[PDB]
Amino acid sequence: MTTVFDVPATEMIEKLAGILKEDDKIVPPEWAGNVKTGVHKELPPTNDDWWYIRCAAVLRKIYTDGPIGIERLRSVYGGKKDNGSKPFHKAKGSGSVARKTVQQLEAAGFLQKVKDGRTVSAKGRSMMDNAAHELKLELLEKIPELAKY
Amino acid sequence: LRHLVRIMNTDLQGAKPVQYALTGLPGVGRRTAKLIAKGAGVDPSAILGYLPEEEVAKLDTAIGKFEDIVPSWMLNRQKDLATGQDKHLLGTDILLTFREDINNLKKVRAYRGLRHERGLKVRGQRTKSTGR
Amino acid sequence: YRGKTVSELQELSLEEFAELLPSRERRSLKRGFTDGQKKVLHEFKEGKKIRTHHRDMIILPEMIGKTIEIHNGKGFVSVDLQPEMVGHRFGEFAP
Amino acid sequence: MQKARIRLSGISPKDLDGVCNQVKSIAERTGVNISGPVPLPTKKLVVPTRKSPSGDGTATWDHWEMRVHKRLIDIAADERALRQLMRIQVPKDINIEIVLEG
Amino acid sequence: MVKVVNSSGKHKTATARATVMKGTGKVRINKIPLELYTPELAMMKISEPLLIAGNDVVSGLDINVDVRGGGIIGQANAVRTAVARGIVEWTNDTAIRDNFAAYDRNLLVSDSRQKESKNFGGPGARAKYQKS
Amino acid sequence: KSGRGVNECKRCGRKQGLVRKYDIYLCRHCFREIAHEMGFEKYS
Amino acid sequence: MIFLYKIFGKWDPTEVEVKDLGIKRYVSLTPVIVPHSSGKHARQQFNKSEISIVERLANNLMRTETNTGKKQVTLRAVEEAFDIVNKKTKQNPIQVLVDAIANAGPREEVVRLKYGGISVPKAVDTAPQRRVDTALRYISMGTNAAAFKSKRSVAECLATELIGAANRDTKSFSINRKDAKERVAKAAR
RNA sequence: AGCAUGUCCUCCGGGACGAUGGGUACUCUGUGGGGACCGCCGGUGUUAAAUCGGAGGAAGGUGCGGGCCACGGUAGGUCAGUAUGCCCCGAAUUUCCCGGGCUACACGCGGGCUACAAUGAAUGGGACAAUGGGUCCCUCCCCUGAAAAGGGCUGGUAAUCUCACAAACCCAUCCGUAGUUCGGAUCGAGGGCUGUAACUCGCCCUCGUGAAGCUGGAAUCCGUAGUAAUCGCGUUUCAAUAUAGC
Ligand SMILES: [Zn+2]
Repeated sequence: MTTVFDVPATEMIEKLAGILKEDDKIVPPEWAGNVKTGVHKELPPTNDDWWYIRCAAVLRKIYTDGPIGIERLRSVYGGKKDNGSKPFHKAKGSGSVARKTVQQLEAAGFLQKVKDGRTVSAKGRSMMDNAAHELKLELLEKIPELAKY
Repeated sequence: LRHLVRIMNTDLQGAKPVQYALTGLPGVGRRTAKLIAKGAGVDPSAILGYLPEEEVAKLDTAIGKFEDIVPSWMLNRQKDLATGQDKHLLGTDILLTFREDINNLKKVRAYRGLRHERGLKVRGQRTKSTGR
Repeated sequence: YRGKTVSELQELSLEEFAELLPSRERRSLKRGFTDGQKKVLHEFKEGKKIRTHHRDMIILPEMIGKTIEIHNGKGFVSVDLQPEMVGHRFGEFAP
Repeated sequence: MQKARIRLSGISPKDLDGVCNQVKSIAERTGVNISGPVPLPTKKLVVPTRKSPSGDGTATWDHWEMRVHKRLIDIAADERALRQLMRIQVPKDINIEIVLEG
Repeated sequence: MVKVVNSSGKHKTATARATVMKGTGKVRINKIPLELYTPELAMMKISEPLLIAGNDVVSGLDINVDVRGGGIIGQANAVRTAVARGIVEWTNDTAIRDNFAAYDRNLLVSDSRQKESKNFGGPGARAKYQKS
Repeated sequence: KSGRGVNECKRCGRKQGLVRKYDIYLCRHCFREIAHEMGFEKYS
Repeated sequence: MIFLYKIFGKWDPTEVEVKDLGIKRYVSLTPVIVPHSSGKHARQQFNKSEISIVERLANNLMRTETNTGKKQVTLRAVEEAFDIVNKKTKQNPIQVLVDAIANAGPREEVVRLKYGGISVPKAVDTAPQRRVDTALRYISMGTNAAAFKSKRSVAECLATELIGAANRDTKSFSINRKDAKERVAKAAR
């Protein structure tokens, strides 16, 4: 199969980020340049493509982890919160950032609305399988003993 | 060789790049300086020592502007008394307004004025073994 | 001199002056008041000599000028009221 | 298919298993389709307290660990069968729960 | 036909539902190809008994894994013990059992148990506070 | 039942150091005394 | 079968011969695919006699307070130090390490014996397991001291320590500590 | 865990689905049971009581950790958990709220939480742990904001459901050389929910000042295997606040 799991997550997530960058429906909305990745970290992100890569990562997380609510996404997107001389709780992510990313994902049609979050839509699953076949095309010569032999 | 540069009478780290060069100046630290870098249209990671003076002039003008490239929930002087608006000082004016806001309270006999004039904690944490 | 010049501050609204004040005072006034501060407000709006007895209350816009008396463990103390102290707490001046 | 569910969770599991065998023998007498005795997790409720009443005294804590033995069994539904199950002499050490799912 | 055992000695928690079968040779180790096995840093610890079995054996073999939990290193050795047991359950020799016992058992129970139930009087199971 | 120490434990009239845990509402000494009579036991 | 095991899949410990003949029977050149055997040092004592030496050197590198529970970073530093020793000092790298251990392991130690009616420690021979332990301890100390507060990485300083104590470089901390302890043993013969 | 379905890969078993039909094939299972007694064998001790590797064996010879722990003293703590003798208070030392105080601080001392590397700041990756809570309280998803959080609405009398992400971690990697992005105590504006009330006297949140400081002498201290150490986790003091105990 051309599943995503036959390829490393880095190349596939970067491919999904590039395909979302090609799509105009995903954009960094206004407050991307003055808010951090959530509440845990110290500073806003320094990478240029943080919003598209974050949406692609949320897509891959929804695919490999099923339907995920926004607060489950916030819990996944926490961090080692610095308190100075306090015992370093891991709190949450950000509600508005995750919600805007998820709304962009569903407007792109990859995420499917469900009661316990938003499971990934079937079309997104098929297109990401095709992208896995593309990235697996980059390493199709690894194991020749896989077609019907 | 731009080994060291000066901006608005405050010779910042000319060696250090744009994103951290403005943290050394009062009024901006870490978060709001990268907002200035976003507004001025200059990549922070580029070395300031290899920056010709025209772009440095644009950076100086942009940091002089500041408030038009900063949000409204990240200002140190929100709801500043009779002014009412939100401001963000720079230089000696923050300490000047702080000391006047403390000594007028001390004249008016407010509690925070006494706690500032006596060298005590104003937030009320226990003074048992602090500042010995 | 909070939000505007000092002259019109006495005639400002309760919620507008509360928005002039920080979140703590705004929520303190937002969830109603107990009987004691209502009595203090009523007597201030009458004009008799007043011993407030509450060390946490918020100075009002038109309440300024007249002197407030506060119980300080030991019995009472008389304290002046100024434009600088409006919106503050009554116990901030008699430790 | 219709089942009548039995929920018990108590302090003494010996009489619990005895009541389970009594219901099983009642089902085999009445020919009721039965699910076997299923050992559920036991609630190990714990609450400790420092032993020392007075001020001085080193670490002394008597921990009160308590096991609440849970058991879930499923059997069929029938009026005479349910009356037979309701007339069983079950001990006080367990609580008897029923869910008539049809 | 298919081997399903998760007993591995249970390093803390293991949860390794073994699934070893025989087919064309396409081996999918827990929904992951062996060529690009996703854990990577821990697969060196996990590929020991399979390496001892031989490329021809596991190329002949076909294995899947169903999991629930466990710590990362507890997974990394309990799953290896489970794979060793699945190797010996399939029709094979006792030479592989000798080689598996030769290096460091990986068919036994982890003698060091989960934890030790730290008593009141200190932070840890055996450690205590500092006495002046 | 919402307060700092207004509620008292059973038997022992007291406003501090009461076990409100598990809906017991006993002081630690009193609950320690009567746990062996109320079905509690130090099994470990 | 034994599929010709090499350290990190690169360095086979079979084609290495020990110099210190006493330490050969204690330091183990047994082939293991990964240096995470997770030894069993509670059934008896000297359970490390059958355990690998790369694992032991990686777990004696967690001397620091933050290093506890960090066998992954210790193995990372071990691998990059092996790469550095193989590059700048081209040779069998585990052979270089075993030369370093045999050169910086304390042959003699001084122990208190109250004979002659005087409080004086006597100079005694050192056990092979004890000597190997002290060699690994001093190697860890040199690596930690160079790697602390420095522009050079942890694994780089470990490679410097291994090169110093392997090629008999007199500047290494392990060599100087071994010579110091042997000098103190000579002082109390 | 095969039996079969609900959508894609087409190179072809299926990958995903255990919701389900189904199967409890093999397992986790929690009630009853066996196991490993220095029992046999080779040393010692005496031929006794007792003592080492041999066992292909889950633990060989307290398997491994725990509670209960006597006769008595230490006139040790317990009138401040409880009852109680006597002296006393019997309109106060009884008795109910208001305000302050126990937080006040030249200050000596005890124990804890954070800190100076390539063993470190951003961005991802993988599922990860249990103990134990929650129905008068945790929170499902939806909407709103930057945050804390607000509304609505869903699951839970709890192997259902949720607090619930574990962090530490590791890597294409990004990341930089110095006592500074490694390192954060004070204080100034600002927004929060908790409470009947936040100045004394709270915690949450956001911004700007980023300081003191740079592995610490005398002295000590804990600890022998999944234990020290470490990284974070529930629970108890329930209105918040745990750098705390457990
Ligand atoms: Zn009581």
